[PDB]
Amino acid sequence: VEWTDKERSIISDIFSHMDYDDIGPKALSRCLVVYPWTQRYFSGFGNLYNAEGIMSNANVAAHGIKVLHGLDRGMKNMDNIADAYTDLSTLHSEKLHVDPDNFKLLSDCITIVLAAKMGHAFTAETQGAFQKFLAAVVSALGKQYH
Amino acid sequence: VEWTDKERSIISDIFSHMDYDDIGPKALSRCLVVYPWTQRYFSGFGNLYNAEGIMSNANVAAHGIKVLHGLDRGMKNMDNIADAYTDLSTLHSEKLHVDPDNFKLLSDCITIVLAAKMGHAFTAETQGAFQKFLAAVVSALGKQYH
Amino acid sequence: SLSDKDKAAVRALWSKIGKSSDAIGNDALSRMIVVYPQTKIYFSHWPDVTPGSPNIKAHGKKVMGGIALAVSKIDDLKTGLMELSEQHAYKLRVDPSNFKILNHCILVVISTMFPKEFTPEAHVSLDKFLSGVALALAERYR
Amino acid sequence: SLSDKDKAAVRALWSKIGKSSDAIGNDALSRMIVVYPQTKIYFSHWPDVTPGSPNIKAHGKKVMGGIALAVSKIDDLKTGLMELSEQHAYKLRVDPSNFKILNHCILVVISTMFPKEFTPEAHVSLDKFLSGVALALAERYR
Ligand code: HEM
Ligand code: HEM
Ligand code: HEM
Ligand code: HEM
Repeated sequence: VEWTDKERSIISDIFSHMDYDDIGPKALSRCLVVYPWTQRYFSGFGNLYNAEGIMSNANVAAHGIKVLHGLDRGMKNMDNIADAYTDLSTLHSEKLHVDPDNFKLLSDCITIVLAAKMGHAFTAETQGAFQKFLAAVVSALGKQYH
Repeated sequence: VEWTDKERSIISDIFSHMDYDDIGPKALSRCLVVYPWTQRYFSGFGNLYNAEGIMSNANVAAHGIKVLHGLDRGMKNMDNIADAYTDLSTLHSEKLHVDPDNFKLLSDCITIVLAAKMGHAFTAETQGAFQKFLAAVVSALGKQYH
Repeated sequence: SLSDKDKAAVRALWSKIGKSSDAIGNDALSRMIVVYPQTKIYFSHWPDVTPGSPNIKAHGKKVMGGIALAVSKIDDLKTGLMELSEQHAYKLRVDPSNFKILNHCILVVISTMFPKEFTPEAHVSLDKFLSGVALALAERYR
Repeated sequence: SLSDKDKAAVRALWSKIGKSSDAIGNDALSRMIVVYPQTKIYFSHWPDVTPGSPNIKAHGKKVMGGIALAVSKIDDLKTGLMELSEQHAYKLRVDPSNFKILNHCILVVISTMFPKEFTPEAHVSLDKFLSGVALALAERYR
C-alpha cells in the first residue's frame, strides 16, 4: 500500500483517541450477534445463549480487546502491514480455518461501533482512510493460503 | 505463493494442452450469459442481444482469447505473479473500475469450461492446483487499490 | 426472510429516524462515492460528484424514498421493488456488489446519527432487511 | 427467484443426470475437501476424509438426495429445506460461505460428466436454483 501523509495522520489520530476497553468488546459482541455463525469459531467461551449473554460475557470482552491490540500493530507498521501479520494470518487461515469473508464482517462491525463513538467526527474522509487501513489488514490476514 | 514441483507440472501440462481459441471464447461467453451484469463493462462489443448473440459474437471471442493469453503470462512467471500483473491490475481496478468480485466469477467460468473439455482427466488434485493458480492471478488483479 | 419481530423492529426504527432521512441519504451517498471510488462511474454524468454537491443531496432524498417504500412494502419486497430492480439491474446494469456497499454506508450513517437507537438487536433486523432489499433489487438481472 | 422457464430447465436437466447422482455427490464432496481444505474441519470426526473414502461416498449419496428434494420442492425452497437449514445453520453452525463452495464443485462435477447437456442456458438456471438452495439453507441462522 502507498499511504499519503494525510492518511497517516488520520489513522494515527483515530487510534490515539480510541478506548480499546470500549470499542473491542462492542465490535466483537455485535459481530457475534449480527452474524451468529461466527460464534462457531470460538471454542470455550461459555454461556453464549441470547444477545444479552454475549453482550456482557467477559470472555468475549477480553477477546474484543485482543483484536484491537492486533490492529494496533499494523498501525505502528503501515509500510509493512503484510509481514507483521504472518503469525496471525497463519493461525487464522490454517489453524482456525476461519473463512476470509469473516474478517470482512468483523471489520465492518468495528467501523460501525467506531462511527457511533465518534459521531460527526467520523467523516467520509476519515472513513475512507480507516477503510483503506482495514482492507490492508484484512488482506494481510488471509494472505497465507489460497 | 509457495508452489510445489507437483503443482508446477500440473499447471504446465494444463496450459500446454489447452486450445485458447476454444476455451477463451466459451469461458467469456458463458460468463456474460450466467452473470449478465458483467456485459456492462464491455463498451463497444455490438449486438449482445440474447444468448446465441453472445455465443457467436466474434468480438467476445476475440476477447476470450486475450484473457487466456493474459493467464499464460502468470503461468510463465509463477514466483512473481503479483508483479507481472501490475499493468492489468491497474487497467482493471482503476481505469475500468471492475469490481474485484467479478474476476472470481470469470475464473469460475474458465474452470467449468476447462472441466467440460478435460472430462475425467480434470481430477480433484488437478482442480486443486489450477484453483490455487487462479486465486493467485485473481489476487494479483485486484492488488492495486483498496 | 424477515420474522414479524424483524418487521416490527424495522418499522419502529424507521419510525424513530425517518425524520432525518434527507440527511441520511445525502450522507450515505457522499460516503459511498468517497470511500468506494469504483462507484463514481455510475454518476459521472453529473457536473459535481463530491459530498457538498447539489446533485448528491437531491438523489439521496430519492434513495431514502426507495427505502421508505421498502419499509411500507416489507411483506413482499420482490414485488414492491420490481420497478427499481428493472431500472438498476436491467437499464443501468448496476453491478450488484455495489448494493452491499450502499447498505453498509447507510448503517454507518445511522450509527453516526442514532447511536443510542442503533442497538445490536436493531442492527440484526435492519441488516436482514437491507439484504432483502439488495436481493429484491437483483431480481431482474437474470 | 426462479421463473417457470428456470424450473423446467432444472427439472429437465435433473431428469437427464439424476441417474448418476451417487457418483456426482461423491465426486463433488471429494473435490470440496481437497480443493478447499478449510471445509475438512466439518468432517474431522470421520476416520477417512480422502476422496476414496467410504464415508464420503455414503454422505455424497445423502447430499444429492437433499438436492433431489430441492428439485421436487422447487416452488417453495424455504419450506422444503427448513429441516436441513435447522441442521446446518442451527446445530452444525456451518459457515454459509461454504454453501457457495459446494455448489461450485457440483457444477464442476456436472460439467465433467455431462458437457453436452451442461449448456450455458442450463447453467444460468441451475446456478439460480443452487443459489436459491444456499439461501434456503441459510434461513435459520438469524
Ligand atoms: C479481522 C480482524 C482480526 C484481527 C486483527 C484478529 C486478531 C486476533 C488476535 C490478536 C487474537 C489473539 C490470540 C492470541 O494472542 O494468540 C485472535 C484470536 C482469535 N481470533 Fe481473530 N482477529 C480478527 C478477525 C477474526 C475473525 C473474523 C474471526 C472469526 C471467528 C476470528 C477468530 C479468532 C479465533 C478463533 C481466535 C483464537 C482465540 C483462542 O485462542 O481461543 N478472528 N485474533
Ligand atoms: C479474471 C481474470 C482476467 C484476466 C487475466 C483479464 C485479462 C485481460 C486482458 C489480457 C485484456 C486485454 C486488453 C489489452 O490488451 O489492453 C483485458 C481486457 C479487459 N477486461 Fe479483463 N481480465 C480478467 C477478468 C476480467 C473481468 C472479470 C472483467 C469484467 C468485466 C474484465 C473486463 C475487461 C475489460 C472491460 C477489458 C478492456 C477491453 C477493451 O479495451 O475494450 N476482465 N482483460
Ligand atoms: C439501497 C439500494 C438502492 C436504492 C434504494 C436505490 C434507489 C434509487 C432510486 C429511488 C432512484 C431514482 C429512480 C428514478 O429517478 O427513476 C435511483 C436511481 C439511480 N441509482 Fe439507485 N438505489 C440503490 C442502489 C444503487 C447503487 C448501489 C447504485 C450504484 C453504485 C445505484 C445507482 C443509481 C443511478 C446511477 C441512478 C440514476 C440517477 C441519475 O440518472 O441521475 N443505485 N436509485
Ligand atoms: C448443497 C448444499 C448442501 C446440501 C444439500 C446438504 C445436505 C446434507 C444432508 C442431506 C445431510 C444429512 C443430514 C442428516 O444426516 O440428518 C447433511 C449433513 C451434513 N452436512 Fe450438509 N449439505 C449441504 C452443504 C454443506 C456444507 C457446505 C457443509 C460444510 C462444509 C455441510 C456439512 C455437513 C455436515 C458436517 C453434515 C453431517 C454429517 C455427519 O455428521 O457425518 N453441508 N448435509
